[PDB]
Amino acid sequence: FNLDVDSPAEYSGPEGSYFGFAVDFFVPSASSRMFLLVGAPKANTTQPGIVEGGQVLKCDWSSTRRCQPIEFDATGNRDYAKDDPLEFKSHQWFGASVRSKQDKILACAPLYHWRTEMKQEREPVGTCFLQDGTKTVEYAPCRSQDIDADGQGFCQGGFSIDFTKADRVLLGGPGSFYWQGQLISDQVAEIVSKYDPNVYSIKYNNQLATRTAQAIFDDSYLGYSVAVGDFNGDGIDDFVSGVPRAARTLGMVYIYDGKNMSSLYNFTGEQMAAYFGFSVAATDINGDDYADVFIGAPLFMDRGSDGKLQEVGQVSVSLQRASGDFQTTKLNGFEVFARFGSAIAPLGDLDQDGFNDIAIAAPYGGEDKKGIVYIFNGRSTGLNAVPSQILEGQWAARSMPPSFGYSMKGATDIDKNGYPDLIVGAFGVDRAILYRARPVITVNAGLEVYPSILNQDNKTCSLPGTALKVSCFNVRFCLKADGKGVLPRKLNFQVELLLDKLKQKGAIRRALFLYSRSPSHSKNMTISRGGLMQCEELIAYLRDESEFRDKLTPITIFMEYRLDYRTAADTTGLQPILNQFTPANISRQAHILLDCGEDNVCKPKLEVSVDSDQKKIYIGDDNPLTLIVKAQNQGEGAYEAELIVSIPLQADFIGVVRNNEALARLSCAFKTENQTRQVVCDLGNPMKAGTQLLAGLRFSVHQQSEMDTSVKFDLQIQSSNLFDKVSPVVSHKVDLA
Amino acid sequence: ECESGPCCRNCKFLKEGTICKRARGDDMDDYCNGKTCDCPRNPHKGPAT
Amino acid sequence: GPNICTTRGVSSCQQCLAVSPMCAWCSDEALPLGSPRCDLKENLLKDNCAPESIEFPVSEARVLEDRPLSDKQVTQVSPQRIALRLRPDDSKNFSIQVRQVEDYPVDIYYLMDLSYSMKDDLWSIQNLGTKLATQMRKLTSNLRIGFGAFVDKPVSPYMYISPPEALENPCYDMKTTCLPMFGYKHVLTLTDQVTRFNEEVKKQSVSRNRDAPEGGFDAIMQATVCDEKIGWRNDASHLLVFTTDAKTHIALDGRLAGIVQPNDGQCHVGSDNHYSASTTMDYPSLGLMTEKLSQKNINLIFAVTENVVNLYQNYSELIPGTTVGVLSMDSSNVLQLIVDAYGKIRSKVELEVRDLPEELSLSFNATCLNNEVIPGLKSCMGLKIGDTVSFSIEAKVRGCPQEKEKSFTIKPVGFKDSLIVQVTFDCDCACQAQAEPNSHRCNNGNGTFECGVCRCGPGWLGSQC
Ligand SMILES: *[C@@H]1O[C@H](CO)[C@@H](O[C@@H]2O[C@H](CO)[C@@H](O[C@@H]3O[C@H](CO[C@@H]4O[C@H](CO)[C@@H](O[C@H]5O[C@H](CO)[C@@H](O)[C@H](O)[C@@H]5O)[C@H](O)[C@@H]4O)[C@@H](O)[C@H](O[C@H]4O[C@H](CO)[C@@H](O)[C@H](O)[C@@H]4O)[C@@H]3O)[C@H](O)[C@H]2NC(C)=O)[C@H](O)[C@H]1NC(C)=O
Ligand SMILES: *[C@@H]1O[C@H](CO)[C@@H](O[C@@H]2O[C@H](CO)[C@@H](O[C@@H]3O[C@H](CO)[C@@H](O)[C@H](O)[C@@H]3O)[C@H](O)[C@H]2NC(C)=O)[C@H](O)[C@H]1NC(C)=O
Ligand SMILES: *[C@@H]1O[C@H](CO)[C@@H](O[C@@H]2O[C@H](CO)[C@@H](O[C@@H]3O[C@H](CO)[C@@H](O)[C@H](O)[C@@H]3O)[C@H](O)[C@H]2NC(C)=O)[C@H](O)[C@H]1NC(C)=O
Ligand SMILES: *[C@@H]1O[C@H](CO)[C@@H](O[C@@H]2O[C@H](CO)[C@@H](O)[C@H](O)[C@H]2NC(C)=O)[C@H](O)[C@H]1NC(C)=O
Ligand SMILES: *[C@@H]1O[C@H](CO)[C@@H](O[C@@H]2O[C@H](CO)[C@@H](O)[C@H](O)[C@H]2NC(C)=O)[C@H](O)[C@H]1NC(C)=O
Ligand SMILES: *[C@@H]1O[C@H](CO)[C@@H](O[C@@H]2O[C@H](CO)[C@@H](O)[C@H](O)[C@H]2NC(C)=O)[C@H](O)[C@H]1NC(C)=O
Ligand SMILES: *[C@@H]1O[C@H](CO)[C@@H](O[C@@H]2O[C@H](CO)[C@@H](O)[C@H](O)[C@H]2NC(C)=O)[C@H](O)[C@H]1NC(C)=O
Ligand SMILES: *[C@@H]1O[C@H](CO)[C@@H](O)[C@H](O)[C@H]1NC(C)=O
Ligand SMILES: *[C@@H]1O[C@H](CO)[C@@H](O)[C@H](O)[C@H]1NC(C)=O
Ligand SMILES: [Ca+2]
Ligand SMILES: [Ca+2]
Ligand SMILES: [Ca+2]
Ligand SMILES: [Ca+2]
Ligand SMILES: [Ca+2]
Ligand SMILES: [Ca+2]
Ligand SMILES: [Ca+2]
Ligand SMILES: [Mg+2]
Repeated sequence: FNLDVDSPAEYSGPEGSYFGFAVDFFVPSASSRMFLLVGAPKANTTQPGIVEGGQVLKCDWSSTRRCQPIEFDATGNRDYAKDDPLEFKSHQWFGASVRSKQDKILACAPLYHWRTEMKQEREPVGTCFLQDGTKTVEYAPCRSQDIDADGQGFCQGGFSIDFTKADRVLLGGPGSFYWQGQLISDQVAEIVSKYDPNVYSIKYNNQLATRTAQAIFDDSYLGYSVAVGDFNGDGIDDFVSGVPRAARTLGMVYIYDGKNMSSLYNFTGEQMAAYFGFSVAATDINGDDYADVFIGAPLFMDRGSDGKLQEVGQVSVSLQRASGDFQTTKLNGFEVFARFGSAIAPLGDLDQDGFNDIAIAAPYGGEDKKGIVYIFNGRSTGLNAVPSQILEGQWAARSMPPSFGYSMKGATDIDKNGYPDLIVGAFGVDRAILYRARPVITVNAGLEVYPSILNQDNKTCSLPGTALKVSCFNVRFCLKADGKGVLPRKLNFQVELLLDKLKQKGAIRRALFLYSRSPSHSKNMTISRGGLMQCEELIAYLRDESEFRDKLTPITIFMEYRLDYRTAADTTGLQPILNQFTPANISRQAHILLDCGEDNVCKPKLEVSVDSDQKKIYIGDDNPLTLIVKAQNQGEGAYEAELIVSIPLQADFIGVVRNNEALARLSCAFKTENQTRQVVCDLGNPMKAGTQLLAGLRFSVHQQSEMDTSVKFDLQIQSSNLFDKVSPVVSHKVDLA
Repeated sequence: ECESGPCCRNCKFLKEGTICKRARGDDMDDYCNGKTCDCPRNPHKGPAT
Repeated sequence: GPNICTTRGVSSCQQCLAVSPMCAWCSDEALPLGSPRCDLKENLLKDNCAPESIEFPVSEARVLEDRPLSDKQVTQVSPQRIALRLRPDDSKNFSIQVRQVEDYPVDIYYLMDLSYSMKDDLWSIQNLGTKLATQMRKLTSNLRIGFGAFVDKPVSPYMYISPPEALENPCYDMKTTCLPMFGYKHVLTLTDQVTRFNEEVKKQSVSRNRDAPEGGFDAIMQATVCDEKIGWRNDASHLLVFTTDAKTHIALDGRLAGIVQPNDGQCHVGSDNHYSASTTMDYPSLGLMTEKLSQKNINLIFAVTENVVNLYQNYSELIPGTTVGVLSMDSSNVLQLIVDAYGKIRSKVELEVRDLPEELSLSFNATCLNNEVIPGLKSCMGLKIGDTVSFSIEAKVRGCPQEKEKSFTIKPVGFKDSLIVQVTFDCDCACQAQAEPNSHRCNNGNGTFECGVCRCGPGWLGSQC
């Protein structure tokens, strides 16, 4: 979630050269300079008589971002005789697979055709050029004397390669033994020491190679993709190979022993022609020191909303256990015809949280079918099924789909800030992009508030300017930050404090700060990483007890913090990111002390009654009608209590009776909102317990329709309380005479 | 004896159409007639090579 | 008593007839002035009007030819000609019928695997082609049939690129002659010449590549998308018989040969009848194949040998709407599949109206196979051969034009036959043919007298001038 996308670094190669088909890092042991290795399998080289012979470039990161080819092989086609070329380097696709250990570079040419030593043929045996800094050797493991289609003639060795930590080379040829596939493992030392330019079929010792099988395994393409990881007791790395056409084109993944090339486990797809094994990876995603297998099936079809299959692709995550058990889960694609599981690139601990992450790329997804790379972060339980980052290609297709995300590399820190980076190679536009992870800053925010219950009567506080001596309370807020890797010591933080949250709908504000005299107060903080609390004391004072609309809704405290994002690295302005799953805002609650029993809520009992005192009115006159209403709350406090007298279309309100002391002078109003006219009268806020109100309302009635026979009123008390907030509706009838 | 024929599994002749030698690559499978225990060459396969 | 006629049509014949379908006119001078002249026919008889002086033309539908709809030229709309008579502001209803008896149109394309693995199944493939043509000509008369071919992508490692004498003949290593390899070769466009189809199918021969999977999905996709090249008819039922005896190359398999460009989707067959992008574009995925087949309305049928029946049945389960047959000495399985495909051929009847005038208006009641009259609908789906449907049509006219004659055609879309009308608006009394020019009969005034009544000119507002 922290990969920088605003300003990545792009590398452009020769047009139509498939630059960026295979990407990798360069980590020289004898130098401190870090380079990017990028393959250009269709580029043009200076070799004599070789056209589109492919090349491998090394591109700097901080030196003009220029790309210079590596001179693995500066010669042309060797001659077996007077006029008899021995090898054919034209259109050999050199650079289709680039791997790099500390000082070693293994660039392979899958389509290199070599005329046999027996008959004039053209067989894509494939060659690999191993480079150890100074001594560049040629490693063709399946250029042997058993040359035919039945053997390693169409080996295409170097289609998929990998490096084990014990200085061993894993090589995969999907064409050996009638396209059954092969895995060849030779030690780097043996390869370098056994090189001899005058002999083409060199036999290495300590060679682990898979053998031929029955004819029912043909066209399985074993070695289409190879990964390396440890999957048994010993510390020797085992070989994981994708076999995408195995088991009647279902797909499979073979795991072989890293000591003597013996099969250990097997994975199988569920859908035909889904290409299960196109890309495989072996990384520890839950951080219990046990490698986990990730298998990509970019052509997987799953049922949609209407039950029709849609090609979205799938990635299967198999979590290793203490025994041979694997807890396999499926990660379905997101867009149809996107090839989700095309390339799987373990990023290592991208955000430095403890568990390694992973990036799976759909190279034909997104808008304009440019390309999408998803990023899934590993957790203790396993792999998060929701991507935490989306990377979009930004180069439109010219003649071929850009294929952004067809091949990526990860788990190598190139700017030395402590976070692994990612190279994404889009060869449809001949581009390579380097995404550098931003530092992750976690924040442990805190918001300590004074006791939630606020007493309105308790007014032992001072005020500026007027000294009204009203109630006040204090709010304490503070936060710490700490992140791994390179990070500036002092991080600028600004915190905004909002008073009476979840109520900003044009209403009034009740709680208000003592000094700023505003519901909002912002302050700047320069906190130090890994430090203790840095808490400032703020004082807020409530308004008048009879000023705000209601005292029921709790007062909410809101504190939102945002990183300055100007604490960027001096290298390329890499601004640190905040942790993705932590909230960026803290909300606390406050209550206004109100005697409401032990349940902490006021539950009133509202009663209303009325007598006629006239019991009859004459039709033709405007008769003065006075209704004696008794409004009593025998329950607890009733907040914002008013009685509702919904008079009919006939009469209208005149005024409250004030000529007698037995009745009250209730403040009353005439309302007409929402299709109904009615009379409201304030009953007290709040309306205390056991309070019995008695008052009279004068009216004036003049009949509408000559056959009406009655005048019916409706009386009801309602309050803004949450439970038992309304009185039973009482209907009073006056008979026309 | 039963001669352990490629199509004469056990001793009885197998059904006509059984494959005795699966074809590797774009080639023609070798079938057995069901009256001879051997694996006969496919008639129209080449120059009877 | 008073009615609409007595307040609107009391002027003369034309407006009395234009008021209402039931309005009637009296042309008898024995009727005293004051009595209504435009009223009910019964009311007119009650006023003692002469029946010969009663001008009450009733709208009626007069069918002219009513030969019944044929069964299995052919007749497919009955009646085929109606003489329709409307007075102004009137509606008349008649019933038509559409019985689909004509045969369904059908398009069959034949994809032949011509690899060296098919040198034994060549006779089976040609026999299936001839039997398919014969069977579909027997089932339906409107049939167009063609065919094509495929081997694989002509690139290494699929192809034989050495020795250079094996580029023109891949069977050099076997010491035999076989034709050069190709991706997809469209041979015969969709034609009704079964003799030509049989000749060109029997004139085929095999090629040779290296690996067992073939590029048949590329051929399927090209035959699907190259509408103009293949000859797919817009209004027809398309069937695509795909033949193979080995496994099939799926998408992402071309990365071995160096092809990393996904199948774009367009048609790439050129003027040489060859798949031009065979060596630059990958094999098509099952999802894309499904999408294109559904878009183009094509019924893929797998006619594969016994050893890949299960493999292609599972592929068909992944491709909805696809059936798989067995290729053998007899073509009974694939022929039954073809017959069933013809059996689930469902026709629809979309009624259309041409040169419809502005004045006339129509109302449709579709009485489909459920026999439920559905107002507002005029197109019943699901019709079969020998199946009969009807439609209730009521024609309403607003007023009357001066054309005095019009004709419009009713026709089902995709149907040769049609119903034609001859709408003749009455718009007037018959007695106005014997009208008097001016004055004379109508007293000393100089108005006009017609049909037993007089209507003066400007100024003279009297009943009889
Ligand atoms: C993950 O999945 C992988 C793929 O399924 C598994 O790999 C497969 O494991 C199988 C064992 O589980 C293994 O089968 C064994 O194959 C060898 C091959 O040696 C043969 O040598 C013969 C003489 O050269 C030739 O074939 C003869 O035999 C076959 C019948 O098998 C006949 O049809 C032929 O005409 C010919 O006479 C071949 O050249 C071939 O190289 C066999 O020797 C083994 O025989 C043993 O088991 C059988 C019972 O099945 C016994 O009767 C016999 O006495 C032996 O004890 C097996 O058949 C597959 O070859 C192998 N395939 C690949 C590509 O790896 C993998 O095991 C799995 N892992 C896990 C952990 O499950
Ligand atoms: C690497 O250098 C080679 C040098 O040969 C480039 O190959 C050449 O590419 C041009 C196109 O830029 C080809 O021209 C073409 O000629 C054909 C007729 O032969 C014509 O139909 C086309 O429209 C186009 O004009 C040229 O033939 C070809 N040379 C060959 C094949 O020997 C290659 O493009 C360069 N690659 C990169 C990635 O720069
Ligand atoms: C009436 O309101 C005033 C506010 O102006 C209350 O005074 C504050 O009350 C809080 C608790 O409600 C107390 O804070 C305490 O401060 C000590 C340090 O002196 C600290 O060790 C405690 O943990 C606690 O935070 C304190 O009494 C006082 N604080 C300040 C800054 O004025 C008063 O308590 C209210 N009275 C009633 C009866 O509600
Ligand atoms: C290759 O190595 C594996 C393990 O490293 C060997 O498998 C073990 O063989 C011994 C002796 O036969 C058994 O006692 C163990 O139970 C085996 N471990 C298993 C099956 O997990 C294997 O024998 C070696 N040689 C080969 C495969 O040829
Ligand atoms: C306050 O924080 C919340 C979450 O801590 C955010 O608001 C939304 O919260 C829901 C549920 O947690 C999330 O699904 C949404 O994604 C959040 N919105 C956004 C834009 O991320 C948000 O950070 C803050 N919201 C407010 C109103 O301050
Ligand atoms: C086609 O699909 C069927 C099942 O839909 C496959 O038959 C299964 O084969 C596996 C082989 O491991 C068995 O374990 C199952 O028991 C079989 N199921 C049934 C119902 O038979 C069949 O193998 C598939 N064909 C191909 C060529 O893969
Ligand atoms: C289509 O069907 C509807 C209903 O079956 C017909 O409406 C009826 O028409 C008759 C004749 O005018 C009336 O007597 C009924 O009262 C109508 N019923 C309803 C429910 O409206 C309609 O006339 C038919 N239209 C045609 C063109 O046949
Ligand atoms: C806090 O910092 C922001 C930007 O750094 C500034 O605009 C604002 O005035 C500052 N406020 C205070 C109180 O320092
Ligand atoms: C027109 O509809 C009426 C129903 O109101 C029906 O009786 C009559 O038969 C219909 N006309 C014809 C020609 O069937
Ligand atoms: Ca191991
Ligand atoms: Ca693990
Ligand atoms: Ca992480
Ligand atoms: Ca970094
Ligand atoms: Ca209470
Ligand atoms: Ca065959
Ligand atoms: Ca092939
Ligand atoms: Mg074949």
